[PDB]
Amino acid sequence: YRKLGRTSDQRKAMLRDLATSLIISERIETTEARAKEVRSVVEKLITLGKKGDLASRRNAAKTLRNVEILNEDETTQTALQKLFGEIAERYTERQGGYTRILKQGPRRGDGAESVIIELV
Amino acid sequence: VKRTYQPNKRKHSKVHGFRKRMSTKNGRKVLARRRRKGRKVLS
Amino acid sequence: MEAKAVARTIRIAPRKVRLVLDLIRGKNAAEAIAILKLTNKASSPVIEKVLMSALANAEHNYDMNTDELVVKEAYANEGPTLKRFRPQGRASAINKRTSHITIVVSDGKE
Amino acid sequence: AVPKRRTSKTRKNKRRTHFKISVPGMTECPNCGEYKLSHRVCKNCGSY
RNA sequence: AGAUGAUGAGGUUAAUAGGUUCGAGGUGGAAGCAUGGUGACAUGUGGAGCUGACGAAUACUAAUCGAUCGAAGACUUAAU
RNA sequence: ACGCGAGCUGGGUUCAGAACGUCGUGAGACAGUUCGGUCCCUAUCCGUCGUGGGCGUAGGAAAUUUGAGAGGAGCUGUCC
RNA sequence: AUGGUAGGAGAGCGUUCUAAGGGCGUUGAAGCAUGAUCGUAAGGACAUGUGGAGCGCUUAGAAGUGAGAAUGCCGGUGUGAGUAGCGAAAGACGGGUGAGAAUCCCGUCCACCGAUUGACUAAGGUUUCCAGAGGAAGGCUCGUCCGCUCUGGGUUAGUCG
RNA sequence: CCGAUAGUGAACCAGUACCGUGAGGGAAAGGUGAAAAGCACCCCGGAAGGGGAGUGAAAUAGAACCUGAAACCGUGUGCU
RNA sequence: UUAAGUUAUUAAGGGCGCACGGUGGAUGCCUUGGCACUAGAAGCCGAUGAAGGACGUUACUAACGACGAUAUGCUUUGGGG
Repeated sequence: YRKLGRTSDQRKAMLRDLATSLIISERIETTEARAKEVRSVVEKLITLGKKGDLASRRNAAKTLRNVEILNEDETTQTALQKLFGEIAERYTERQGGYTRILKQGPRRGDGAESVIIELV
Repeated sequence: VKRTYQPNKRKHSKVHGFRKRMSTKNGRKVLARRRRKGRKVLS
Repeated sequence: MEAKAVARTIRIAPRKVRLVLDLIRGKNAAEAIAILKLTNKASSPVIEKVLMSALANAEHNYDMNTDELVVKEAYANEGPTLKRFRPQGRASAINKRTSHITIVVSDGKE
Repeated sequence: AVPKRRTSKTRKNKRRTHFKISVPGMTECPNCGEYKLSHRVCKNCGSY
């Protein structure tokens, strides 16, 4: 597997916060590998919330941070509620994938082979 | 570490200073020289 | 036929930039711009800026066709190096270089 | 562990022959777009 | 396979990787129920439940557009 | 270069402290011992181990190969 | 007759200045560069471009008079080498600004210190302070930011000291 | 007698910047044009910088501004 | 057509000549400044407050210089134009 030249605890925390924010936006801009490896993660989170069982609910609350989207009309819910109430249905038929990715150009500060990631 | 020059204003003005160097003939000798060089500054 | 443009005393080393310039020697203004917009250095966009003004000259002033325009020649040469310092607990210093960029573009004719 | 003699310029340039930079691809967009690199988002005059 | 680059396997007519599904293997009996138990705890539901690199399968996701290079069989002589 | 410290240690030297014995008017010496006491370097050339790039083999490419030579290998012991 | 070191004797080549004489020179001096010219040598002329003002020739006089080296001095330049290095602390996303963003702002989450990297008072430092404007220069990368620059403001005591 | 590595340390910002606890030590740095007439206006540029235009006898005389060597760095090139 | 033989064709890069540029600041020319001298003055000030200075004063104005609440100067005459 890949390490990111970063420590394990920082790494895990980064990935989970990543997928959180991702769920908020439905797409984001970042680098390549960080996307490559939040890929499988959030695919598995979808594979969970496709079921809605309380066990999976519990298993997901491990990874999802404790966050509040203010949805439209002054309506609020969490990433969890969103996942188990809005998104499972969407790919309820599908058997893999669930995301896609978009190569882009380098950044200025670096040779950052950056990428957008989104849902499919 | 400690290096030198832990300053004190008053001490500077004491071992140096106008009223200091003007007490002694061997003090007053130099002001002439600083004035002789036209060194801008005294004490 | 030809037009000039020149960047005076640019805060880059000639060796930093001579390579990004050693490609478009002999090419067209069109492909060259693309190359400049693809290479991920910091010399590139500057050179692009220069090129755009060069052809602004060649058009507004001499009014030649912006498609049969090849790169006639392009280089850069040294400039007025300046100097700065380095703490190290005791004296030390280094130089910041510069560059004189020159690009001439022709309609490949007389 | 330092220089004994000087670097002659010939020898320098000889060494830095392979010190270069190659190029990008830069195809057209027959799929959708203007002249732009193959199989790619609009990077410059492109759609696909 | 590998510092890099070289090597190799693949590039939609596609199983290359991922995901999904299954499996293997490993761990050791999930939760929730129910019962027992004053309690800690225990039993059953249940070799359960989980499972990164491994294996199969599935084109669900992406390797699609496309570009560049690339020869024109020399002479001499003896055979032919 | 009593093979090798720009590959390792420094146990001993030899450094400045100190003790003992002897000699020395003494300052000090001996060696007679004793305890303790700071080992720098981003590898330019050749060289070496590996790795690529370039070009050439009178047509161009793919694959398989002969091998001029080069390197490597030869230690013992035991029961019947 | 003519190898030749210390060394001895001699002959000279040029540079700066002065006197005299005689001259050249915006029709382009001096310097500068080129050049296939002359001289046994020190060296000298000529033409050719730049150059845009003073300079040679002859004679004699006088000298801070001739440089490759002194681990020489002063300045510029390289080489090494695109090498070595880029000094302590967990960040991620979005949104924004904007010519221009990893490095600025805003938000959320996370993380760290935790008898403290916290708060006070001093010493010491002296306007680094705040409000705007600025990329030119500085910032060890960047930079729309700044303890950088500019402009304009800013420190109030009978009890504090 | 020297003409900005000279001449005094000092031809300008000089006993100054700067250094030094302190006495004390102590630099660097001259030249647009006759006249500023110091590039009106256009184009590119975020700007800087430019190219034109324009002034000037001249702007490869454009304020860091007289000539502008050499080291050094570059682009082309004929022969290899 | 096959042999046997000779021979090219490449410059990634480099070198040698030529030209064109850049940097940099020698050289040339010049002086604003100085050095050593000549002759003649003079040699030396202050408790009535010295030298030397600090704070200030000016349109802007930065320093330098001038002068000091009469503060980038006042009265005065003689010249002055």
